[PDB]
Amino acid sequence: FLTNTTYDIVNNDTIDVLKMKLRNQGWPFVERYNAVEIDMSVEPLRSPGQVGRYYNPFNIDPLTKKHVEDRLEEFINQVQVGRFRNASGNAVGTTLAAFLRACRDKTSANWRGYSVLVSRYRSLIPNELFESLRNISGEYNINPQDEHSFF
Amino acid sequence: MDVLSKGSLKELLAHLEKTPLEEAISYRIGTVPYQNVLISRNEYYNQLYPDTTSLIDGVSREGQRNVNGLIMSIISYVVSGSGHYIPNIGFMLLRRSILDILTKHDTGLVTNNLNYGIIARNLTVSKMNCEQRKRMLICFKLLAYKDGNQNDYEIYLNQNIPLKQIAPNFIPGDMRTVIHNQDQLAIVGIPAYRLTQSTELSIRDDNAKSYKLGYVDWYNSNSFLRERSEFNLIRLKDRDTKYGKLNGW
Amino acid sequence: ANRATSAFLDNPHPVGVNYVDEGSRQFVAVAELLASKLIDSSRESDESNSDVPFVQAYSKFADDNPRHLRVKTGGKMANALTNVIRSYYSINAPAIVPQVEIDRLASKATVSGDMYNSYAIFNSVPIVEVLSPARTTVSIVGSDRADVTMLNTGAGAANITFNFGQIAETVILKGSVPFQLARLNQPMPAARFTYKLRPLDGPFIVVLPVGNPLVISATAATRIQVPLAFNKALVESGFQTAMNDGLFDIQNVNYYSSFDEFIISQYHAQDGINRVSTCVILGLALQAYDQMRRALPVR
Amino acid sequence: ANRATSAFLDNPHPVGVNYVDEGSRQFVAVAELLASKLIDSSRESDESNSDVPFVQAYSKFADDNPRHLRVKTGGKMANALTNVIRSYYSINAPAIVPQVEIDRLASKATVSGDMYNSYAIFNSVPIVEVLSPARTTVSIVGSDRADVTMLNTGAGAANITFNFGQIAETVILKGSVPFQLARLNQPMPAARFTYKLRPLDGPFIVVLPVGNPLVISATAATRIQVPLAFNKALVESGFQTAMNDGLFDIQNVNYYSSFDEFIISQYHAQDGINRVSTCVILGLALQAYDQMRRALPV
Amino acid sequence: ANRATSAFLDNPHPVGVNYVDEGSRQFVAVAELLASKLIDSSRESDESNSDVPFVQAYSKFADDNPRHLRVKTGGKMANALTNVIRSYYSINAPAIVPQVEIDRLASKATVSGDMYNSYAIFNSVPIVEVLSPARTTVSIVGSDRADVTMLNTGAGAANITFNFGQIAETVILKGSVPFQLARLNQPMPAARFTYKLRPLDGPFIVVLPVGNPLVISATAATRIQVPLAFNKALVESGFQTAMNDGLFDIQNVNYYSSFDEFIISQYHAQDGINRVSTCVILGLALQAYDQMRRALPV
Amino acid sequence: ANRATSAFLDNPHPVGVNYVDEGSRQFVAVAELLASKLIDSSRESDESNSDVPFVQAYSKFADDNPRHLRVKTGGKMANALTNVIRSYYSINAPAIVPQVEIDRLASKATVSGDMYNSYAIFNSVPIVEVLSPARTTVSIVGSDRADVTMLNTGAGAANITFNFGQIAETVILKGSVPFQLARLNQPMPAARFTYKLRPLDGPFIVVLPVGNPLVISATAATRIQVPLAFNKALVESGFQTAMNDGLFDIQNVNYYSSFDEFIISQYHAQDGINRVSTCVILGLALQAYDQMRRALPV
Repeated sequence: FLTNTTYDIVNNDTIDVLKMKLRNQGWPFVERYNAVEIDMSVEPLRSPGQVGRYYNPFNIDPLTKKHVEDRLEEFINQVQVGRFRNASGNAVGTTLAAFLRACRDKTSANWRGYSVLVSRYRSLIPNELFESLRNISGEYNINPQDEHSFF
Repeated sequence: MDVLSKGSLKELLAHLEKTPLEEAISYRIGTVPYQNVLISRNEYYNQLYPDTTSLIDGVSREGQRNVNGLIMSIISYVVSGSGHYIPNIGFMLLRRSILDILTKHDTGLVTNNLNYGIIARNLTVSKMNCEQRKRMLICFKLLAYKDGNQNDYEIYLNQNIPLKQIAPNFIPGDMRTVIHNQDQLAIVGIPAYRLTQSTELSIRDDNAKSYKLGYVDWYNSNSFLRERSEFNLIRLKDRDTKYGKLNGW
Repeated sequence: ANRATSAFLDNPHPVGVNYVDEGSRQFVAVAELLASKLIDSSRESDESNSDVPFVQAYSKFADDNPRHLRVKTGGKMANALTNVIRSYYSINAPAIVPQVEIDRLASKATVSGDMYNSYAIFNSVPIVEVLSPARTTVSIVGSDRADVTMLNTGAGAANITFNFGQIAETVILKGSVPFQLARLNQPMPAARFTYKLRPLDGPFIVVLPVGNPLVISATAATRIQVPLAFNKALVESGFQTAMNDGLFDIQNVNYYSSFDEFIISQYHAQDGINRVSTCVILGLALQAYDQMRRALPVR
Repeated sequence: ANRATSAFLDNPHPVGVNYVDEGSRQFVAVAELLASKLIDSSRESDESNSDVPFVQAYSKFADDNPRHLRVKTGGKMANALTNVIRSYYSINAPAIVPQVEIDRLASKATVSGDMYNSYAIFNSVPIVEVLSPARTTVSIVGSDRADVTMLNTGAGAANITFNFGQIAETVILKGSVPFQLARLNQPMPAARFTYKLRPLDGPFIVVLPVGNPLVISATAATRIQVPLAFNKALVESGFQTAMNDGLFDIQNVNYYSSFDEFIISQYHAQDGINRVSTCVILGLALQAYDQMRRALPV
Repeated sequence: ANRATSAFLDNPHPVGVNYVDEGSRQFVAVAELLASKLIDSSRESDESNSDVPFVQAYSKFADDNPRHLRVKTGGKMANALTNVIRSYYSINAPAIVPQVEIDRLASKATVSGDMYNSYAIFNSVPIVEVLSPARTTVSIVGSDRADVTMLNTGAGAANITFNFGQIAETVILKGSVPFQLARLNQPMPAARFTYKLRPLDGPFIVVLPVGNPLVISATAATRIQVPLAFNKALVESGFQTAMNDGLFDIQNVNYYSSFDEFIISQYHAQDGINRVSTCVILGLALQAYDQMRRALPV
Repeated sequence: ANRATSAFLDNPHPVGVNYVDEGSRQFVAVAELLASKLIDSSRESDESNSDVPFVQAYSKFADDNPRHLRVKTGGKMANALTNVIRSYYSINAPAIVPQVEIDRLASKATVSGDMYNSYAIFNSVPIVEVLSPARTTVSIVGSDRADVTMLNTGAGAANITFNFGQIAETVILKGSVPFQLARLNQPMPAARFTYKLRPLDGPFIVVLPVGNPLVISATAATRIQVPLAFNKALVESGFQTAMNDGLFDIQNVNYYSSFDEFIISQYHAQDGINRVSTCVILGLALQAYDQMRRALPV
């Protein structure tokens, strides 16, 4: 979309080559960000207790109360002033930048509610069921429209 | 870890084709191979636990600069997951694949003087398990076919009765034999039994369990490739194919 | 002439050359950070009358949930730390920890492997050599404070040469009675109780009069680069613990009463700048070891 | 008669007479508090992945935002703290930092300038004098633990007088062999391995029998009023760093192995009480020096 | 007869044979390009009053964001650059940098990997041999400018043979007093102060009159193919820095005052044409080392 | 015995003690940055026909608009820089620049004003002492490269002691003929052309055989902390300009051929640690002086 190429042209390109192409054009979001593990405990009551860990939603560090990437504000400003498809596009950088600020504000606003929700769901599963569920695996396919609409 | 996960002859030879020699060679100093040492196993004993270090441990050791050390480093990588310290081999040899070294004369390495009995003894074949011995025998057969030493390989199998029973059946020049082969060569894998985060007494067993527990983490990691769910995203060149043939086979 | 040297400076055995890269340095720092959480959680469990804080920290350290009837030893992390400690001490100790295990444990917590952020002061007194004439006797005892007893039986005053090396920063000399000390080819000053010396100034000459013995007390201070998490009290406690458990029992190695003696002895040997880097990582590892065993004891 | 004395007690040099007012005491208290937060912010920063805790701590201390490609000396606070330590040690050292600068840096935090709320225990042994007869040899070695080796070559037993001063609160005497000790003009008791004495009681007489030498090991404890933030481990580390950094190098001064030897020697001088008051303020400044320099090594 | 030779031309130790492929040559050139950006990032930071230019420069070089309380060492690129310098100097120095790490770092920036784009002039003067009769004494001093002192004690005039090698392009000879110099069979010209010679012309004969000693000063120029980014000022600084840091501390090697002497000595050795190619890559590696270490001193 | 020493190490004169504070060091850094922009503005005024880059650069530097019929002198900043340079060289030079003027000029640009960011290598060789027996002659010539000529007229071989001080990091010795060198009281190795030595190792003994003279050429490298903007070529050119402009003629001052040997000579004096700090600030002032005077002659 941003470098004006096709899938067949960039089919054999590696990750580092793809990162260089996007960075030269002016696109900084080329990195995956590791989530922060939140330690969880279920109080015993009648049954013995359980200890577990889960990823904090939306890659927000509770200690810093912010996104893991410390250059996010600088990165979004870079997209706002960038030009991507000058010959065949109009206001791609401004439109994409406005979406990013809206997504960033909403995630920082509602990360505690979803973090509490995950801990609430984890407390419902007994220990024996959780250990068996560790063996299985799965991959979830999300439509691009639903992911953007979610945020 | 990736080399130990391969469970069929086709996967093992395919991995060796795409893996350069520099993966077999290690750049960590390690220690001298054959020494009687005392290690600490606090889960079991308060006193220090005697053991003898060896070349088929999972930790790098110092290796001889001769050709014998290079072949012995390749086999240790296949059976143990790590190689030895042989520096300054050269760019030309290190960039070649492991299969090219074992099977091709164009590499420039001469290995016809190698003695399979001495190599097996230095690698402590007695301490190897069934899968480890099968993997080493694959390396011996590829070397024998390269040097035209097929007769010598058969006689060495005749002298060693246990090795003859488990000797893999494949002709190193024909791909039809590799596809038919059904020998299980996996050292690490998904465990059917109960696998716990507990230590083992010996160096070999403890190091092997580290790879087994690491493979489980690797299996659920994002680096692992799930053929069932992401087959279309794989590149066509390295995508799995039924009619997969090694070059020249 | 007679030559006397400090006992702890004699024959420093070579240190290990393994587990000194950035990945291994991260693992030691991670172990120290996690061991500190383990000791604090055990305090919290005592104050809250609940085992949840301790089970919570033991799971991160050992990657396993504590179960009754099984002894708590620290899991695979304890196995790696104990064996890596042995390799740091001596080059004869084996290297038996795989690289896959080091990388996995180093990823448990985020921390830097930097071992040169800060500094520490070590009080071992280096007396490389004391050269004395024929009719005199010289005895050196002590490491933190070195007492040199000199007796002259000759007819006239004798000159004793003191060599404190080139590594120590300052040396303070206190005498039982006032005495004269000066550098080589320098006029002797008036008798004084105390002398502040720079070891780089050169060999020092002491005039020993005929009569009652003269005892010189020596104190030294040196600066070594260490990580910010370094704690001298914790390192020294771990050194004695490692000795009692027998981790330092290796063939052809030298034994020291303190970590201060060990690091100074390796510093003064040849290629001591390279040895001292390995010793610093060992000190941080011993700090992690001390905190781990105090949290999980065995009778 | 022969006289033997402890080496560290001999000739204490005069201490500084500046930076002992209420505003100057506040500055030292502020420096210790802000330097402690600097050392704690470094640990918190490493635990997380943000330099924010250190940036806030350094900005308060140095009055300047930390920047890369700069040494991070510590700002005007580090410079002012270094100069006052020089002035405290000797009356010959100049007083450089103005009183206006001290007051401005004292307003950064609100802390009390009181330096005598708490106390601390100092273990240097003040053997002022040991008087011995003609045919006896006496040697004194050590400050933290003082070992007195005495040998009698005469025909009969000799009496040796021990004077421990009047400042030490308790002195414990341990002998290689059991020995007899009693106060002046008092009967000698049976031979005992250990003695507990109060130095204010008076000079003590030790019977030295003819034969093998007798070694007596002395340990003392003196209490000195100090601020509550006082930490002996931090003060001693700063003292060594101060001597290594060469800010105690002034003409006509006496050098010591530790801060403990320095403070006991001044206590036994002429104006002991007044001298110790200045030294306690020096101890707190050294404590701040150690914490600041370990976080910012230049 | 007597033979005199320059000190720096004696026994050139073998140089490394690793990290000379196209992939590793890109890594050295990429490291030089990125190490330069660190130096200019300091000036841009002052103009903008922000550390953003340095953060971008260091992040590209080290693959981690700069952090306070962490000594900025340069990351994995600095470690790889230090080790390849070690391997270039001596053939016995181990090569411990994996090829996959070299390839990963070389992909950080796109540069021209050609090390023969340009040339440089080197000023070390090669005096392979000076042949002198029995009654004359010859002494050679200097590398950048060689002063040859000859004294004739015999009865008659003597002929001194100068051999300047074959690699050097031109050699300029200047004498304290006018002297006569010619080729092997050419007739002697009138005495003059200066001579310009081609080393390939042949051995040169100098007549030495009896009496006061004659001193000849030699200056040479040599052309060696180098990458276009080569800078002699930066290479020389890096050569001194590497020697002090101990990067060249390995047994059975020679030591030289300057990179000028090192490259000329290897050129005149057996297999010189393929030795200078390795030395040129070492120079570009040392150029990157100087810029990186000045920006990030450890 | 006989003793020989380097000429440039003899009698280093005291340096100034003014304009060494943080604010004054900021003024020197600001002047260097603005002077560099003056030189760069000329090239920018060639790429674009406009004189805007020079007018902007000169207006910031001189606080006035350049005029066609009026000589360009640099304004108040030029006068401050010249007078400040005089103060550093000698303690007898007056300090006449008001501090309020220095502070005002330091606010023109935002620079670190920090003196210990980076390092530099200085090539002066400090031959402090050469001790020779009775029947030998020793002569030392040169500062950047020192040639020591030794002749033995005695019956047997002579031992010559070389002392290189404790400051220099590495010394490389190359001889006209192979010679023997070892530390004090150590076995002597086989003869070889070149030696690499650490001056802190100790005095070095050279065997001088009876016969033809032996000449040892010495080169040394020393590391001194300098700002990141330090450039040796500009400092050396500025040093020569200041001497020709009369800035260094004060009574009872030593004179040196280069800034390299000026800083090394001061470093080998007593309290040389403190003297180098002042000399480094003088180097950056000379770097600013050179660029400003080349842009605005007279």
